[PDB]
Amino acid sequence: KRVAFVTGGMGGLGAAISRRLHDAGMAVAVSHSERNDHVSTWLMHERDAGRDFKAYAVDVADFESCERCAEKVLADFGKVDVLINNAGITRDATFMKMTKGDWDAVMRTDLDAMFNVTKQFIAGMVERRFGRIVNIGSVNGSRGAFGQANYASAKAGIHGFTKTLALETAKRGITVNTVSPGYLATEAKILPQIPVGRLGRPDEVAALIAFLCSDDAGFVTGADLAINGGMHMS
Amino acid sequence: KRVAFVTGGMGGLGAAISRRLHDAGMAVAVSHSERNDHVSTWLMHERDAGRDFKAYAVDVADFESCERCAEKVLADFGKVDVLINNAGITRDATFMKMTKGDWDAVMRTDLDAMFNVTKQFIAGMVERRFGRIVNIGSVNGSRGAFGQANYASAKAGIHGFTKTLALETAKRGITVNTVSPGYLATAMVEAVPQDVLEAKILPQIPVGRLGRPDEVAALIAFLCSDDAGFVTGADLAINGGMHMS
Amino acid sequence: KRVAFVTGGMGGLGAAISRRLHDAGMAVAVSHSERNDHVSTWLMHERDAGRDFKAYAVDVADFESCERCAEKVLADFGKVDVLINNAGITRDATFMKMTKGDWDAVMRTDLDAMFNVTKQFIAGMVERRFGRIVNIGSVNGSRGAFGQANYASAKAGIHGFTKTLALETAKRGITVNTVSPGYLATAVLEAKILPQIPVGRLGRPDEVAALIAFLCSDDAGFVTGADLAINGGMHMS
Amino acid sequence: KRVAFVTGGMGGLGAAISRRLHDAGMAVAVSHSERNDHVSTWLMHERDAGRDFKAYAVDVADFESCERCAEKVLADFGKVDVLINNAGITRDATFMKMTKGDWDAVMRTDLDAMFNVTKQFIAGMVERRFGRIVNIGSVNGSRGAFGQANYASAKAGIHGFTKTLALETAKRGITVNTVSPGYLATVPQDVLEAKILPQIPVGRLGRPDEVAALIAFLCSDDAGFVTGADLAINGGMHMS
Ligand SMILES: NC(=O)c1ccc[n+]([C@@H]2O[C@H](COP(=O)([O-])OP(=O)(O)OC[C@H]3O[C@@H](n4cnc5c(N)ncnc54)[C@H](OP(=O)(O)O)[C@@H]3O)[C@@H](O)[C@H]2O)c1
Ligand SMILES: NC(=O)c1ccc[n+]([C@@H]2O[C@H](COP(=O)([O-])OP(=O)(O)OC[C@H]3O[C@@H](n4cnc5c(N)ncnc54)[C@H](OP(=O)(O)O)[C@@H]3O)[C@@H](O)[C@H]2O)c1
Ligand SMILES: NC(=O)c1ccc[n+]([C@@H]2O[C@H](COP(=O)([O-])OP(=O)(O)OC[C@H]3O[C@@H](n4cnc5c(N)ncnc54)[C@H](OP(=O)(O)O)[C@@H]3O)[C@@H](O)[C@H]2O)c1
Ligand SMILES: NC(=O)c1ccc[n+]([C@@H]2O[C@H](COP(=O)([O-])OP(=O)(O)OC[C@H]3O[C@@H](n4cnc5c(N)ncnc54)[C@H](OP(=O)(O)O)[C@@H]3O)[C@@H](O)[C@H]2O)c1
Repeated sequence: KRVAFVTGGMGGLGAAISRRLHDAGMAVAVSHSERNDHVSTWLMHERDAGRDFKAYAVDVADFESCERCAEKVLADFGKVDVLINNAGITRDATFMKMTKGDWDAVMRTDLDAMFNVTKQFIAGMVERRFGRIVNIGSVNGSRGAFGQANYASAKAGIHGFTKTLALETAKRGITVNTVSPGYLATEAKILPQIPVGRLGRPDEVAALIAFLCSDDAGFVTGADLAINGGMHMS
Repeated sequence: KRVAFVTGGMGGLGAAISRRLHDAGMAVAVSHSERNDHVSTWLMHERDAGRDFKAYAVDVADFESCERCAEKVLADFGKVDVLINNAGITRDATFMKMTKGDWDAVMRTDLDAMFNVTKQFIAGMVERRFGRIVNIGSVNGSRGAFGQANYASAKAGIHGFTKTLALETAKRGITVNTVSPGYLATAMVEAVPQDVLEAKILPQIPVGRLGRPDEVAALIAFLCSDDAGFVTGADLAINGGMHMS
Repeated sequence: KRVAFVTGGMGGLGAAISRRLHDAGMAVAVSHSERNDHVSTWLMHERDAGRDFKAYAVDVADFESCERCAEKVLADFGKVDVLINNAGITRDATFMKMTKGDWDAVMRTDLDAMFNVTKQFIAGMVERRFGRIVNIGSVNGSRGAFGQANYASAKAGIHGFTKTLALETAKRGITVNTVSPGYLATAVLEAKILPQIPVGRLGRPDEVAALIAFLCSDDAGFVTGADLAINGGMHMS
Repeated sequence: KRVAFVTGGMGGLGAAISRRLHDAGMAVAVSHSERNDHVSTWLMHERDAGRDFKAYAVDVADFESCERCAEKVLADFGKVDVLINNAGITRDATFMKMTKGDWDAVMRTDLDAMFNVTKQFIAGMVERRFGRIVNIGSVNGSRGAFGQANYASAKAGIHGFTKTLALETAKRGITVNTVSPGYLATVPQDVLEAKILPQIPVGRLGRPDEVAALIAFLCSDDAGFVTGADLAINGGMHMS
């Protein structure tokens, strides 16, 4: 049985990913933040809907926290085959008004997490000669993003990580890809810039991610998969 | 019942696409070239494997041939919901040695087909407010390739077409995407000398193997599904790590 | 003394390119279309402003025409070191309404020119181990554009050509690059075009020509196979 | 008289940039690292070569250091029109062997610098309605970079910053661009010959002065319509 770990797995996109991977037959572990005030509630509602998840506290901005979390996940599941680096935040401000704290918080959570989280699971994937690592970027890592110098930098940086790790793991049965969603239903200045004329559904993005985590996607690696309603093309 | 039309549907990649779309529950029409000498045999083997396809002659480089083909497809199936522009050829030569015929043949088959084929089915998709158009590009459109000034140009041009048509159709429930494969296990690869396969082709591919047509077909089947309506104007790279950007 | 040949050298962008290359010290030849009705007027006014150009008729959509043109250029200048594939047209229509003639006209002029024109000058560049080939694309090849299924495809295809020819010529001292301008002040802008341009103005042909002059210089030999975007921020990726 | 500030202005690429901008007629200030032990000698040699530079200590990974540096630069020159974010380092390791220290050192120097340095100069450029901000990326922010998960992430992140700042400043006569050099003649010969040069179509390393010449064009009055762009100068090593 394939094991998936989804950071931010109780958030808007993360919950959709977790449900799709569970329905594809994977055993699914989710992370939750230290500040999360609804861990037991979320698990109960998912169980009522027919899905048993296990949850693990983590601060993806903190390497030692990721170590403690990974120890628990691996103790319970024995391995992680599929890693979704989905946790993320924004701290929007014009560059002129942006604080060092705004910058750092986004950098540490959205980009350092690539190192902090993936370091804990990569050795096992390499040892077993199988893995799927999916890093959640953003259309605003590609298009210019007003008021988001920190978020755009972190999200663009994610794809540099994806490409390096893809090259390093390509002969070990692992793929590493970036999925860059557009704006999700999770907005009178946004909708006009989306050609399909609607926000994206988290379940749609989750469906693409489930394909990438499947046995049919072993030839997709180092790629950036854009699912943005046409908002950005290049 | 969703209807798909796959150009080059009996070729290496096209056959894999046709099978995947059929297995997803679509009614599948395939094109074949006018001089294809094995059409009945191909249909019989697919029937033996449990899949009934209907096959239609076309020259995708010729607008009138595409018109005649589409007339017959629509007479049998009533509509086309899913169009896979997959037919394609190469005519490799260094630019110094490339002929006018080499250039025109690749441009007309590989790029003009975007116009010649898609024009025959776009109106119905627009009126029904649903469609999936998938154009097969190439990793060599993205990175360029020695000996392929014609082919890389045509394959790069395909994505310009994809982006424009995506913009024009986005409010009609249609998506238009480019799929750009790396080297695949088909006949083009199988005609390569073994030493060239080993020393020149495989070292280009980080995952260390050619891609299977069925893998590319699986990605295309996702794009043609009801879960991919938010993917449009994209270029989806499935190349084993051969190219990243 | 480097020789440049600029197709569409008398048009909006082409004239600015020709002036910049001349001012960089090159001997400049320009093409003109077969029915251009102001060739001698243009040449005289450029001479009045201090620049002696020579002009040559061509149809870049026709291989034979390009043969004849290159024959005349090479007879007068001896060689061509720098080739600017700048001639281009649009034939806008929604895809639903676009005709085969709309498609073919843009494809043959804008994309086939890569073959028809460059085939006539590539051998000399390879023989001399020096060359600069600059192909004019468009921001609309990068982002796609309503009504331009033909033009966006042709302009996107140009960069596929650039990358391949760059690979084939890189060990022979030749560079091949695409320059993709945004909307230019050439011959409703406040409501339709300008709001899409972050810098809030159209581009000047001379600005694009200045970038091209850099790419054609001895300082740009490490730029090849690139697509240089000069679009006022209209498209980023 | 246009004023330029070049971080890492005494390094391999940075010195070539500083010379080109000086020769274009700009007044040029360069940064140096805090423990750079050859500031006086470097300045003297440039002076003997006919170029008067002013040098300033900074740690681009530290916001307060950037503040002190910028205040002294602005006191001496009155303004900065042209900012070259060129300081940078590598800490190469395979991902399996890479430490948090390797990652943080590259992130803070190569990516946080975009914030730490540019924050000190942006207000003046906005007020004067002129600016050129050029951020030095890398071909390895575009192509896959084996053994450089940290450096590739930092360099790719730079272009996200470029594009945002380009959008926010475009109406104020400021351009912001990424320049992404390939491998430069600034490593064992066996690695150069087996791993690097075969992947560069032109078959040679780039010269720092070549990259500096492109940067000089981008900082000129002819480049005001180039913004939010990534300008690749890599010998053909990466195309897309
Ligand atoms: N929403 C969109 O339109 C959109 C578009 C493109 C990309 N994205 C990306 O999609 C991802 C998911 O975001 P979302 O839209 O689902 O927003 P969301 O509902 O706010 O979810 C963000 C998730 O991040 C987790 N998280 C944040 N900081 C964390 C930390 N330090 N340690 C551990 N977990 C942390 C949260 O955990 P808890 O729930 O446990 O507190 C939460 O589940 C993000 O990477 C975002 O950048 C979103
Ligand atoms: N193979 C790879 O490594 C690779 C990699 C990237 C992209 N691609 C693309 O994948 C697509 C399919 O190629 P393939 O590898 O499957 O090669 P293939 O086996 O040679 O198939 C090419 C197909 O094109 C059809 N065709 C060619 N010219 C035609 C014309 N004028 N009118 C109608 N049909 C025509 C052929 O039809 P008949 O069989 O009926 O004669 C054939 O089915 C092409 O677009 C190719 O560029 C291939
Ligand atoms: N203007 C913009 O906003 C813009 C933006 C991006 C890209 N571009 C590109 O810039 C280039 C120059 O166009 P422009 O803006 O300067 O427009 P333009 O003034 O209309 O110039 C087009 C040029 O193409 C030449 N030409 C057209 N068809 C030809 C043919 N079959 N054979 C030979 N010459 C032919 C014309 O020659 P004659 O003058 O001799 O008749 C003319 O000089 C084009 O490639 C265009 O796509 C323009
Ligand atoms: N060399 C290449 O092949 C190549 C290719 C692509 C991109 N690049 C980029 O080009 C830029 C310049 O590097 P280079 O090739 O010239 O290498 P270099 O000779 O090692 O110079 C790096 C520069 O960074 C400065 N620096 C490092 N950490 C600093 C800090 N914390 N605070 C202040 N200054 C600091 C150094 O200052 P001091 O000299 O004062 O100590 C030095 O001038 C870097 O961004 C690099 O990533 C280089």
